[PDB]
Amino acid sequence: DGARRVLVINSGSSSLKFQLVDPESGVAASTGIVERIGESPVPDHDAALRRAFDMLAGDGVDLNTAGLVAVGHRVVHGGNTFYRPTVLDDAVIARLHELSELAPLHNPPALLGIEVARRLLPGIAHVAVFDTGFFHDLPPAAATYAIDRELADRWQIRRYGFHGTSHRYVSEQAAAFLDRPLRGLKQIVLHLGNGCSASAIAGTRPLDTSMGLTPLEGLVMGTRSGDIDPSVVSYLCHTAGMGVDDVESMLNHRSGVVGLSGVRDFRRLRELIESGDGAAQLAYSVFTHRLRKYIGAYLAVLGHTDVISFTAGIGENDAAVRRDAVSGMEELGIVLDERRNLPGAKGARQISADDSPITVLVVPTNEELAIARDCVRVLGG
Amino acid sequence: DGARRVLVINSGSSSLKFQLVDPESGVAASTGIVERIGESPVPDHDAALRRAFDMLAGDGVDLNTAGLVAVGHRVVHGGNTFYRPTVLDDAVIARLHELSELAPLHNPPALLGIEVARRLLPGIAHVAVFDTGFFHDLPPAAATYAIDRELADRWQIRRYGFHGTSHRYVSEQAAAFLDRPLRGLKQIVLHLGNGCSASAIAGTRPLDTSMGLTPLEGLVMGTRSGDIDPSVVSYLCHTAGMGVDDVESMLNHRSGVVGLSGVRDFRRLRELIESGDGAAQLAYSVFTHRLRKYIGAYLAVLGHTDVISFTAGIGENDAAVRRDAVSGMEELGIVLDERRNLPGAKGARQISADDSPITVLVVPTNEELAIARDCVRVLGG
Ligand SMILES: [Mn+2]
Ligand SMILES: [Mn+2]
Repeated sequence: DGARRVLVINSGSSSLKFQLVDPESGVAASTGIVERIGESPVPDHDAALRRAFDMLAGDGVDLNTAGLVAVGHRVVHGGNTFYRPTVLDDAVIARLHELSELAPLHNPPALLGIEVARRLLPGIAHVAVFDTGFFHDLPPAAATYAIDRELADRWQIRRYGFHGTSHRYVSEQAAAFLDRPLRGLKQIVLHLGNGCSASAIAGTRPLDTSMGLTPLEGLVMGTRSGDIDPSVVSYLCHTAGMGVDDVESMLNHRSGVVGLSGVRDFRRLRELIESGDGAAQLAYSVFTHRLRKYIGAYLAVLGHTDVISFTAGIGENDAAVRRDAVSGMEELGIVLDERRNLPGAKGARQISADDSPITVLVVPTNEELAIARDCVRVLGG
Repeated sequence: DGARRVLVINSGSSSLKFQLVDPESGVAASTGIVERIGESPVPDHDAALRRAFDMLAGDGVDLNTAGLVAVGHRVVHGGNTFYRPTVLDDAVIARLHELSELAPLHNPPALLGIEVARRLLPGIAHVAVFDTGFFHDLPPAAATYAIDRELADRWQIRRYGFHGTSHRYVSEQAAAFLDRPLRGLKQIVLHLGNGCSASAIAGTRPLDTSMGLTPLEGLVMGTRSGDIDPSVVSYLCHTAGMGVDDVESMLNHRSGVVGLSGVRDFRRLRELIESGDGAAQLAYSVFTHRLRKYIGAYLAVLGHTDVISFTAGIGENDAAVRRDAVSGMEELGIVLDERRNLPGAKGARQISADDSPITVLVVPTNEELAIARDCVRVLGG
């Protein structure tokens, strides 16, 4: 057809995800992942993108015949410098390198992705979309940690927040599903995927969110601790023969659900629980307790809440998680309906009972589509 | 009279507080503080207790003529080893020394207090009461952090919780004020003093509390950060030329309200706010936002909440804090009455409106009295 398309890239430490997608229709011509980078047949990100071109081809796509208008790059951390979708050039990239102590785990891979893509696809505009952007204007009372002001301002320490593309997109789609204007709505979004984060949103403006300086803070996640006394770092440095980097690494990769149960995948977790694994049930109960607290905390932040929406891989599919996250909260205005909450369902949908004072939905997220539409917009429309 | 009395000691790094108190009547024959220890006329804790005997004398007390039956010692951290009031001897003390990496800031001073007191008052039983004790049996889902299980179990890492004496005592006094059995009540207690912590309590059993491995976690406090991404430690070690101990120290002493405003005392803070100090208003708003979240989180933990009680130096006296902590929560069941919430009031009292689905009280805490009654009990009654 005469349809235009964006190639959306999510470049991680050892993986590269891509989707070629039509921003007007939302259809994805092709999608895939290149894994096990630099361990194996794909030693670097240059090979990974070349390998992705093969995958696109053997899947029937020809990039010249496809209406390619831009390349979107997911960058986790924009600091206080980049919050809007940003057209990439050499100067911008130099400024991005200044963010790498704020995001030493998550940002450097995205920048490798950008270098490779701009070289192998120099014919088209490249755009960065930042996971922190939606949250740049959090209220000061929520964005500011209670630490020494001088040091916080000097090293740009604040609650940045992440999954900003998902939280924003889901908040818009919840408004659309309810057929009510976004500007008049107060809502909570629960993005429960590999990373897990919650947000409280009034109209178009977020009021709070669970991730922090980095994507470690907040909810229990697949491999991340979420909330824990920062004293654990000093404690382990003093007792367990660990340096600060060993502790940070453990909190990011050996914690969360995998730290408590030995698995990171929630389907695997449910199998373990059903076979009587005590550690798996504990891990699930720790996850669920943390999640319930954040829902409560955000009902209090908002004061009035119209809708709570579950999203991402767990939120979209795990009926038990959703049941256990809001059970016993009838007196707080939340009532779930068992039929509406059934597993295997697709599409934006109501899972609350009809008379629930607060509406509860599942609203599938589509970060790639939202990033494709951001790219299209910033390039003149 | 024929009245018996306990000398309750709270020994800190640079201070020693004491109160001589009648456990049956609750009257305090004498109370005071010895300050600026080892900086000055009182270089060590041996001098501080001798100096406290002077203070007791010049205030009209004679310890032999006073009915002294025990000495109570406040110990912050009991780990997993001590949770009930514990009669002190040399063996117990040896085991307490094993807790000093869990509590390097708070415990060592208490142990100096114990050594001095047992030497200068060898005629009577000495008892330790632990700030962690009330929380020893938190549910596993609340007590367990989502980190590597092996390492957590090896180094005894869990949510311990503190102000346990206050939370328990206030929960009992709230039941007494409402004339309803404790066992049937679900409640939240907000101990807002120098340290600040919240608890959620079902009957006689706590379900969660805001302090953690150490007294740093949770609410914003006078000089403590409360909740912050643990990544801040690694971040500052990598950027700001700080070691892990410098960061820990900053979070404990140069953070909270003093970190954001330059003052730690809430009366001073209110003066600054009233004169138009922007930093003081920000500090207050950060404190208040954190507090509102914990109230919300704990309403969700409990599912049904009968009563919320404010206590300690701020909770008992700062009407603005209490107003701002629960305003705009009518839809969550909380309605405050302006007349009932007036400053300067004394005694256990209702601050909610009559028709508030959830009752809100101020319930003055008396940790010394509760510790005196614990000492009396464990020594045969
Ligand atoms: Mn995703
Ligand atoms: Mn106190």
